[PDB]
Amino acid sequence: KKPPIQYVRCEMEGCGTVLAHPRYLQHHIKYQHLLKKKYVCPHPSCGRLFRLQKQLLRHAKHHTDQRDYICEYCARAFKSSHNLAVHRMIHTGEKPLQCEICGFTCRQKASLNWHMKKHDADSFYQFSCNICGKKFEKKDSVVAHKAKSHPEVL
Amino acid sequence: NSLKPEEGLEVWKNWAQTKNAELEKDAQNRLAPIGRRQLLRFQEDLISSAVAELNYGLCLMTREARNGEGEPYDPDVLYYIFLCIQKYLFENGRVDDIFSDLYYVRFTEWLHEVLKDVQPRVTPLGYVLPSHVTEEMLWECKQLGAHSPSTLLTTLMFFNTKYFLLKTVDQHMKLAFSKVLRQTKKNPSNPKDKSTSIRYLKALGIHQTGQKVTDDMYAEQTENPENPLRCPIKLYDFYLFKCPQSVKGRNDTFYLTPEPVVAPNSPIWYSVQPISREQMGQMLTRILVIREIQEAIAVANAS
Amino acid sequence: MSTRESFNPESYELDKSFRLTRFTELKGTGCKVPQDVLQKLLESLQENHFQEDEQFLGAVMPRLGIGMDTCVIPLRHGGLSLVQTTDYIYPIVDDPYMMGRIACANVLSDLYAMGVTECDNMLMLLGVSNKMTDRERDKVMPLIIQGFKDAAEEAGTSVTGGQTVLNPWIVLGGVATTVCQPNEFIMPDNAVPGDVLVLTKPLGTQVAVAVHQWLDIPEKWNKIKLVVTQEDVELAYQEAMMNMARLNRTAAGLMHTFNAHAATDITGFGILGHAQNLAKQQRNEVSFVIHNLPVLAKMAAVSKACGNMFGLMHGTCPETSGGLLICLPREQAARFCAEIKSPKYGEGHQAWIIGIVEKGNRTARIIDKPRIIEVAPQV
Amino acid sequence: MSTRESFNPESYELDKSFRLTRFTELKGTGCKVPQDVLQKLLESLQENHFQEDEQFLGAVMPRLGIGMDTCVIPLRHGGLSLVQTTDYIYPIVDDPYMMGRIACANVLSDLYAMGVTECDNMLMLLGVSNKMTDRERDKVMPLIIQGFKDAAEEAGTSVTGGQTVLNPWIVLGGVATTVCQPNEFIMPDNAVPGDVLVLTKPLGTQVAVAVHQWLDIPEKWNKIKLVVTQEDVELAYQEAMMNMARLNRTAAGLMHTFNAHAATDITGFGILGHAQNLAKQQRNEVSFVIHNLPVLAKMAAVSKACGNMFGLMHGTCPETSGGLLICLPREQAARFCAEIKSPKYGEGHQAWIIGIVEKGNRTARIIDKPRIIEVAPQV
DNA sequence: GGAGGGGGGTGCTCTTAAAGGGGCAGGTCGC
DNA sequence: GCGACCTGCCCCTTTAAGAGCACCCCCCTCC
Ligand SMILES: [Zn+2]
Ligand SMILES: [Zn+2]
Ligand SMILES: [Zn+2]
Ligand SMILES: [Zn+2]
Ligand SMILES: [Zn+2]
Repeated sequence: KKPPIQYVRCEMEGCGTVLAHPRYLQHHIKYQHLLKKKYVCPHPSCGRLFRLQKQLLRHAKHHTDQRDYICEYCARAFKSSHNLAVHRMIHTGEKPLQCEICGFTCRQKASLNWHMKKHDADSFYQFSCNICGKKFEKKDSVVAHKAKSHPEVL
Repeated sequence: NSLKPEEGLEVWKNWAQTKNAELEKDAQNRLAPIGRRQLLRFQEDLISSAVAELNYGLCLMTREARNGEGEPYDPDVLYYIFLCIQKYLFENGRVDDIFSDLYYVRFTEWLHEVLKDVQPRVTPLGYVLPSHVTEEMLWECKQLGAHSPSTLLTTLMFFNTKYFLLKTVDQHMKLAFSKVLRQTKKNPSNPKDKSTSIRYLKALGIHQTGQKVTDDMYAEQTENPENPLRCPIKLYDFYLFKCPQSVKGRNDTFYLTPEPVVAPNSPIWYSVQPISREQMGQMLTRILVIREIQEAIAVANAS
Repeated sequence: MSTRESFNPESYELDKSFRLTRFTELKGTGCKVPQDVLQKLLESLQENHFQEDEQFLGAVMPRLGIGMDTCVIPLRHGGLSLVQTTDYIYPIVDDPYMMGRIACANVLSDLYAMGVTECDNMLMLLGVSNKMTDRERDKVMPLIIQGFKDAAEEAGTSVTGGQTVLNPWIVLGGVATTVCQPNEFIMPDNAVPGDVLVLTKPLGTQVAVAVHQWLDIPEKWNKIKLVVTQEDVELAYQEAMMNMARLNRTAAGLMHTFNAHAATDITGFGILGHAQNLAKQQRNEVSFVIHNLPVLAKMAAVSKACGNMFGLMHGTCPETSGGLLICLPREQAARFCAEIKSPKYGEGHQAWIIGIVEKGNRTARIIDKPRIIEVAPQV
Repeated sequence: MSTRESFNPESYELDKSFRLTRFTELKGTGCKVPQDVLQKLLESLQENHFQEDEQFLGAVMPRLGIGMDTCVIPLRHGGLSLVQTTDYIYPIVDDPYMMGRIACANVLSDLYAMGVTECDNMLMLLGVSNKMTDRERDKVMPLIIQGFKDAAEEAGTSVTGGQTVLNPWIVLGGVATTVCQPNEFIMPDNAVPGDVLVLTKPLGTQVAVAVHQWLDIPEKWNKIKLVVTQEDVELAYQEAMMNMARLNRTAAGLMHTFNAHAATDITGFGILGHAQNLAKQQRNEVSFVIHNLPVLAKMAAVSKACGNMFGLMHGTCPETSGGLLICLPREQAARFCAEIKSPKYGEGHQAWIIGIVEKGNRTARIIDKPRIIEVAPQV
């Protein structure tokens, strides 16, 4: 039932994203731009704000302590499947990423970001967040920084 | 070795025949706990008996054991009789540890209530009667050492009672891995050697601004190089070598419940759940009655 | 032996159309459609009222050591015990040699659940189908017996008797016995919160068996041909046959090393039924929860496609010569899988930690959305 | 109960059309048609070219006690010997209670051939039928289990564990085990010329059961109507259903007291086949000849009326839970029958002297025209 | 009958920050 | 003068959590 692939771009300014199908364009527009909403996490002290309704359900996982994912080898409990997937790399002993200058291999991009400091590369990076001038390379990284740090809360 | 399995076997035989006499009179036919249907009888020979039957008999043997003259045995000698019985079982192929195994938990409780009331006897002349059970009796009977997890736990408890002078379960629980500090001795006898010992600060006081604290006060463990098997340091090292890595460095407890099943090459022997107060009390009454512990208690208590 | 090459009927003067599996009415629910009723019957034949014996004024192990399998039955002489087990499975693989090996492994698996790594004697029940022609009987039965004896040899025991009877379907099985000291077997009644379950063999063998027999029926194949290619079915069938023809001697030996509390086998009733039976035995108040379900590659897709036939995600698919569900503490389990993968003796195999143990009411469940692990066909 | 009203489907709410024997296809030709092939299969099961191990410079008992049945496997502890047996008999009588009793008795009778008078454990294979209604399963199987367990009580043991399977035919059986000392079992190897064989049960059970199954269908009863009536079959059928449900504990105990050399059970293969198998493991070079056969009442004429389907006189006719073919000296044997006929405890039963042991070629044969002594039910 | 739209909920890949264990490097006391 | 011990700080790795897209599932639909 997979429809043929076509590419359509959100003509709205500030969103140059191109989507895999015309189907997804309606969902993108509605859930991102047109649907302007604000919610508050029910937790007494969270004080966070999420415009989508999907995000809150994920956020509820953070405040609770329900761990439904168990590693095959060490029987350790995780809150999300992808966290487990990253954990399994320890047991299989695989290091996918690799620095392109000194050939230094790591397991996660967080390690690589640390290594890039040795091979000083922020000089050629152009993007940066307005608050604390983080000096990122790409754009969505600034959004991730604004999410984890400089959080939007009440 | 002053340990006679023959005496224990003879006492068991006497009790077994005496009970068999009463078993038929009651006319209450109750089947034995074995596969084939037979009238419950206590085999005169210890070896050819089931675990349930042996446990039940040793339970009743505590209250119905009778001396050669027909008088009930003393609490100080029932323990010796049971040690002789266990030595008989060990030396005849049986692997049952009547004191430690879970199946024999009922037996220890009755033996415990028999032994708890014991007190050293003072003769009319005045001198205290020495106990009939000695340390070598336990060592030869394999109730001490590093043969099984329970035996190693009991050995550590016995050494702590002997040296650190712990004489009560409530006082004895204070011991913990953290507060039991290991310090290689500063002064070896000769540069070639390197003496090692274990210490514990059992002094109770305000301990304010260096008061009540001195090097010569806190209790200490020696080291026995003559026979490494009985050396307290070796057994303590073996104990820490088998307990789980997570337990070391916690202040809550020192004695861990032994794992149910262990093999010769099992890296870990003990769980992380400390032995309950009931078990510690059960296995502490059995180690106060011993003679050397009594002497150690008297010497420190006397001064 | 048929290990060198796949069993070819022509090589043994058998027609191409011949298939050993034709002598059994295979079904997705296994050799027992009303699993619940058979549980009641097995409880009925096991249960005995006289064994309580007023508790003998104490607490001692029962004759039915756990009330479900591998009765201990203490003897008179030397205080020893007689652990004895029985099991019977109809043919599920075309190869007669491998089928006999599978039957022997299934018979022995019950003992290895209790930690017993040695078998003094074993018996065999060989049943010859009525429909099988005389020319087939003298060509397949010798292979089955040779495979059974070879499996017994690898287990350190010998088949030294049995019985042979006529049957509409081939019935293959045996009985394993061992006389052991009280310290040579783990009685699976201990279990404490914080332990982690361990499995030694992947699930979904019945699905692989059923699919391989659907490659000749055009009506059934077209339903499932969409989701799985023939090569995947072939490799899955080979892996299941190799797994089902494997002994748990190493797992039983390691059980003692790593302080195992309880264990069982997954032969029949699926993973959930056996866990439920095991949970009731535990002295403490502990309930099992299973989060991971290792399955043979691509079998889960078929399992969900076929509908309410297997339900691996529900832990009800029956298995033959299954693995061991061992309850170990966390660090011991972490070490257990490492050693079984690369034993000192060699010839290791992977194992998985499929769940946890928590305080409950002596029950076992499976999380709503188990994390299906697709085990690759290694070598 | 033994004398209680026979299983009546109306009493237990089952429809009148119900018939326990309907779940299996009784074959009056034989218990297992390819017996000469199946005996070869069983010999292959029991054969071990490695057990000899250079014979170990001794005439000790082989790994198999006789190599035919009741294997005596030495154990590691205390020089004890493990003795096991197994049997699987499909239903042949219409009362579920007695069927479990007969299955237990048939399983046990192998041990009593070797003189073992005590049983330690007993399993049970209870196979329900696919072609069985849901209510029938719940109203039939419990009776069989209860009968088996009750028969275990009389045996002096207990039924602990077992297995249950689905099988187009109902299968009832079990495995009886005993760890016995060297001075508790009689090894069938020994024998001496001048002896007389003794049978503790009459022959012709198969004929009686088959003929009573023939009463319902009217197209078969006609050709045997002349020889016997329905009343005669009722008494013969009741007697057979009573003898084949009788344990041989008294026979086993008296085997020691009377210096029995060797003995065997007449189950399945027929008296001739079992005697021949017994003659194949005698240290001496002796042979058995049977000059007398105690056939059940009117069951000798019937076999003639059925041509060569039964063949009771030739000794090929199968039997289930048959007696013991004990070989005793002439002087001792005369007393053995006297003791068994009028036991002190009670429950008298008859035994006969059938044949003589004479020097030969280690094989058994029957005279041209054996005399038939008619045994009528006691009162 | 029907392929197309609307509404909803979800797994997966990517990204970042926070927590944490290990190890290098000080200051203090003892020999 | 040399060392042991406690503690502080940095390095690098692992866990935790948000963003958004591609996807499925269900339902409805008027042509
Ligand atoms: Zn947009
Ligand atoms: Zn929140
Ligand atoms: Zn892990
Ligand atoms: Zn680099
Ligand atoms: Zn910033």
